[PDB]
Amino acid sequence: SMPSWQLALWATAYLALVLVAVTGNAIVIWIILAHRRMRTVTNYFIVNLALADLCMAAFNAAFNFVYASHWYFGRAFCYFQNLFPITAMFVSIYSMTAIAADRYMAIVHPFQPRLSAPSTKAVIAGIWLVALALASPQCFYSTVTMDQGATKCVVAWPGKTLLLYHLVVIALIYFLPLAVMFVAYSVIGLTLWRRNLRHLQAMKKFVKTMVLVVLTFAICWLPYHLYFILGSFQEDIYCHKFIQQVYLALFWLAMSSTMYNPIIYCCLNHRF
Amino acid sequence: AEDKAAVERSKMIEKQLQKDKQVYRRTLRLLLLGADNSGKSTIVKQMRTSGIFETKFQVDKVNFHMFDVGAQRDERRKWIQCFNDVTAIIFVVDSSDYNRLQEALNDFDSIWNNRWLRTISVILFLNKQDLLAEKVLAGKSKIEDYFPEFARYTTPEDATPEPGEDPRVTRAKYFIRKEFVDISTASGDGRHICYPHFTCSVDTENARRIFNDCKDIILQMNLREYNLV
Amino acid sequence: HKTDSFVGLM
Amino acid sequence: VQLVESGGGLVQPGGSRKLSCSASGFAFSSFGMHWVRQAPEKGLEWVAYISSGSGTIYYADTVKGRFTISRDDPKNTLFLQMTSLRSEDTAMYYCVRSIYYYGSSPFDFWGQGTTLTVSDIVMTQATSSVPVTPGESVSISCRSSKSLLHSNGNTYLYWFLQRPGQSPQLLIYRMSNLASGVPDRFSGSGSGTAFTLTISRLEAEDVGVYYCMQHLEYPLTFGAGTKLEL
Amino acid sequence: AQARKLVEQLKMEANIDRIKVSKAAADLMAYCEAHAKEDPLLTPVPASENPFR
Amino acid sequence: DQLRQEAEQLKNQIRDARKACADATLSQITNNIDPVGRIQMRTRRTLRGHLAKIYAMHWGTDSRLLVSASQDGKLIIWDSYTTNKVHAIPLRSSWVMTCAYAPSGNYVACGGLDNICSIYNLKTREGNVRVSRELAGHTGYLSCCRFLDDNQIVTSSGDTTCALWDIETGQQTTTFTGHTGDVMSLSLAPDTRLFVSGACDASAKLWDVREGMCRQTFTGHESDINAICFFPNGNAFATGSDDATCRLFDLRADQELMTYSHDNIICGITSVSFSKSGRLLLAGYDDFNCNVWDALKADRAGVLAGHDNRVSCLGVTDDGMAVATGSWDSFLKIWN
Repeated sequence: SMPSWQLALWATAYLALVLVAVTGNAIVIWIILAHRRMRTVTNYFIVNLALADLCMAAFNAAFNFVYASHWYFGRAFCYFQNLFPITAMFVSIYSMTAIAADRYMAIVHPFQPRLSAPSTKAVIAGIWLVALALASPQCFYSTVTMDQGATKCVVAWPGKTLLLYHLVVIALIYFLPLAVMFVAYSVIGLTLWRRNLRHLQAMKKFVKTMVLVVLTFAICWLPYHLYFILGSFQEDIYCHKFIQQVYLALFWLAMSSTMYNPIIYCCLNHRF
Repeated sequence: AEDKAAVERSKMIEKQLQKDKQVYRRTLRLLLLGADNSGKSTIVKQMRTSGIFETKFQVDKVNFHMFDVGAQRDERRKWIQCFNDVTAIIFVVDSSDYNRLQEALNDFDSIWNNRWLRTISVILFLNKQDLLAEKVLAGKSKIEDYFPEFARYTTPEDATPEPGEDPRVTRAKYFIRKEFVDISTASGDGRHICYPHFTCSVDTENARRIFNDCKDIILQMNLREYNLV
Repeated sequence: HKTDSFVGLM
Repeated sequence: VQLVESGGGLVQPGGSRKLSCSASGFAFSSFGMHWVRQAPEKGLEWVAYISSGSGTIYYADTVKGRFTISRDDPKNTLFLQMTSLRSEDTAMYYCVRSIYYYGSSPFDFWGQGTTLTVSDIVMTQATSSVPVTPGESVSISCRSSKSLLHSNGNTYLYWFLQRPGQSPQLLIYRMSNLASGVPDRFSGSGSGTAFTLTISRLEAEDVGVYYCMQHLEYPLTFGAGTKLEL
Repeated sequence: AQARKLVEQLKMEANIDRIKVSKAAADLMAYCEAHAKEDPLLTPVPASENPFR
Repeated sequence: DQLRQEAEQLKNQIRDARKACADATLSQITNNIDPVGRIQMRTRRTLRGHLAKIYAMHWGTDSRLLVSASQDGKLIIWDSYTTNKVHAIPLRSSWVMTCAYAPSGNYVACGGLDNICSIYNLKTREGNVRVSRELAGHTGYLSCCRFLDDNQIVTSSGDTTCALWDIETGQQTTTFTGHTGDVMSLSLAPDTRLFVSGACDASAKLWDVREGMCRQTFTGHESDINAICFFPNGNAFATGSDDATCRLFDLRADQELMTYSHDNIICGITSVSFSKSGRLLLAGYDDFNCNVWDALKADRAGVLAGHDNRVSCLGVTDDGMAVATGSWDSFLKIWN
């Protein structure tokens, strides 16, 4: 696997992807800590999204490219890379929908306050716990097995658990965040349109920028999530020597969301 | 007297301070300003040496605390620093007396250019419009005596869908609004917006006009705090 | 395991 | 300021009795409340405690598990539910209030008392009976097991006086500080283990039993009591 | 009436006894030099003598 | 009708008497004095709990209890050593711009945009802090009804006047008239026999508490005087104004000795205080910084670190150990 002439073009992606995601996303979190304070509810969900994407640059992009390129067989390093970068993507998504529900309550209902520094940590820690509640049925089933590779994983059996768990993960981490991020940013856009050359240029740079961060969520996570029920749909082959190139194509696309959330908050939150 | 029982007192005081922070952050403070000819006390009475008067009223389960100031000196450049971090300023002007309408413009200009009121929106209540129509239907006193630029003013395209009135009532009342918005633009930034309204003596919609305009000022406090601007 | 596989994890 | 205590009477041992303490004329919810018993012709003894807000409830070892202290701040009342009464519980149970901030005067007001008849730092007074005629200087001394000087500079020592047929009243509360309503005849000094209450000129209301109480460790142990007779 | 008050006030301020600023500045030097060691902001106290550390 | 120019004739007799005594300068006499040095001060406590903008603090005479007022309508008495809340007094008015602590320690006063000075009883037998008096009678707001003599108070603003209420009776004993603008700050002397007072007519006036007369007036500034503070010997005082300058006057020479100004500073002084010795002149500014000025060399010895809003109140404690700074960020800070 991985010819070195073809390995470099994938290596210049994941090195430049982590160059954006370990620098441009970490530079958010000490602006909010030191240069600003912003210690109310509006920016406690941004530093948690910053802590989620800083964990996935280091623990799911550089680590899971070595095993993607195919030795580092840590017998408990597969226990770490089956819970914690998978909980980190379940809170890089569940903090996007907490930002999207806090901007709904700030625009369409401006008289009900949600700036509760006590209760903002019952929901920051409340989504970290449901992350470990749903990413754990694969962490406790990791068994390192190899032929000439570097690692492995395995699941139970009656194609029953691997289908029904991945139809629960795709129905609560893809569909339920997308069904509320589409209602939140539509009633936001309905309010900012039903209310001259300084505010319509502000709503075009706010609302139509935030409809593309919904559409870059709906098309960068669906090909990644269908990879894990791809081999349970009338094919039963993972062994085709193009699936190395399919996997890195639908993994850099999913880890592009760790790069977008910096530059969205570098265009309006950092420069302005 | 053990020091541990003083921290239990200090923690019991902070539990009273945090349940008074809920009624402070949820309430909306306002500031009435205006001269004596402006029907300011009538707006207070149509809502439901004392140096400050306070008025509470609820409009759709949202508390409003107006602060009608009185019993003070003529100069106000020192106690206006106290009313920074207020939700709005309700400035009331008498539209009828054109002799005292020019000093209502210099008074509004001093508020809008204040160093401590740079972030505060104004809700203008152009008052006694039942008395301005009679002073232009009878036509005895006329606005262009005091302002040289009224004769070069014509009504714009979209203006005042009234049920029925004179087109000189509409032409004059859009001129009184025009100088006030002119100070709102030329001597200020896009940090705070003026909100002009037209108000009679007995008018049961002033509490709804404050709610709709204070729903807008909180919306632009959120659009900058969430950086969506 | 024996001849071929591909396990690319989340 | 008033604290009227209710309940009490004769109880055969093995039964139960609830006590009451109806407060009037002060802000009851900001005051901590204690119970102090007094056996017949004996000294005082600390029973229970409930703080303002009912967050801290501390008992003595002879009543722990058996006695239960509560309060009801809307009705301004204070309770003591005793469950299986022994015959060491025949006493007069006082209802003393106490407030705790910097510069406060705790154990300042006591109640009348109820007679219930059922059918650690050791503080010892150096003497028990000093007969002195009116007009002379009297010194009443006491000693402690542990030093009462905490690291913050305070010396937690509380002098009292119980006249015949009355409730105790506070005299000096932190080894040097006179109470409200107490003349400048009463003066207190000390050094950490040895303590001395001096009365300069003596009157007829200065007689009674003088007590001392520490407030470092919470099972508040009194003294035996020094009686001045005339 | 309001002018005879300001004139009578300014005659009360006219006959105040005057001292030189050379002897008035030396009385600000001599107080700051004498009370210098009893000032914790100029000369800081050790951490044992300070009730905040 | 010859009074308008005989008054200006008198005001040139005063300037000729003030210039006849200005033989030297405070900068010339203190040229051979060694400087104080760089004064690094560290924040030791940060007292949190106020919901809104803190406008005034005042220390106690025990150098341990602070009182502080804020626009939510609450006074908080703090323990400076342990960061404890001793009392929380809910006021009847939200708008309060002065506070006080009695030198006995039994009373706190407060006043504001209601025209009343409210005296509160801290040593009540009933356990709650009750209002003892509501001193009414002063037309216009109360800026510095914040200094008690022992059981008579002195009040300052609104009607351009200062008063000398008697708290037992609740009535004015002496009304001090003579300011043209609103009177912003007062400072009592150590002997409690004189008090200096600054107004928005750019003039500071000494008054006698017993006689009721303005015995001196000082007209050196260019804008409104916001703060005033006596030297520890009562022969000098300091005024901070909106012109970003502090000036040190002298009572026995009746002129201005030294001006504390920097070209970088363009914001007004909100609060001035001295050290226990009189060498430091701590000044709080419209921006978020306090400066430490050498009062003998007109040099910035140091700078107090940041608040996040306007430093509004400043007071050095009676032992000289601590410096307390309160601002519009709802935070008091104790420095050292």
